[PDB]
Amino acid sequence: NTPEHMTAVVQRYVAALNAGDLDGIVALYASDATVTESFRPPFTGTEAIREFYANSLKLPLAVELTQEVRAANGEAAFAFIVSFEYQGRKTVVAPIDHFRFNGAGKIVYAQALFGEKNIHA
Ligand SMILES: C[C@H](CCC(=O)O)[C@H]1CC[C@H]2[C@@H]3CC[C@@H]4C[C@H](O)CC[C@]4(C)[C@H]3C[C@H](O)[C@]12C
Ligand SMILES: C[C@H](CCC(=O)O)[C@H]1CC[C@H]2[C@@H]3CC[C@@H]4C[C@H](O)CC[C@]4(C)[C@H]3C[C@H](O)[C@]12C
Repeated sequence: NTPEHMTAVVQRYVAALNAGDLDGIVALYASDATVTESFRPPFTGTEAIREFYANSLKLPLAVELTQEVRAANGEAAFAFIVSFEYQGRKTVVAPIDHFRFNGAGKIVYAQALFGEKNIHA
């Protein structure tokens, strides 16, 4: 996994969330990938990951990187914002994500870390 590829994957992830391209998001993940979101138990496998992002995309998510991606030794991490409006109220969440890649270049472990203080009205 080159740093260029892992960085491009982060970009394609951010772009697929923006397009609502659920297939495009899921295609980045290994069939047995595990995703850990703050405040929930982890979920594993294509079906669960697709269901998480489908429910997430019920919101009009606008996403963008806020710093350069960090990529080395089969892993990447990135800082970003997700903005949405729901029932007329605007929220911006600022996580840090971490992706771990398998030899085939697919995400096999992903984490989103965010707290109360990173959820802004
Ligand atoms: C309960 C709070 C509002 C609390 C508050 O305003 O103080 C709101 C804020 C964001 C809302 C969620 C946004 C995404 C989803 C939209 C769906 O159409 C209904 C379920 C979800 C999961 C909503 C559930 C719930 O309606 C939430 C969590
Ligand atoms: C879909 C992104 C990105 C996930 C990732 O990169 O791993 C995540 C990051 C922050 C997430 C939000 C955090 C606060 C809320 C938690 C609720 O229980 C469900 C709706 C909300 C509004 C979440 C919706 C969605 O799950 C978000 C917007």
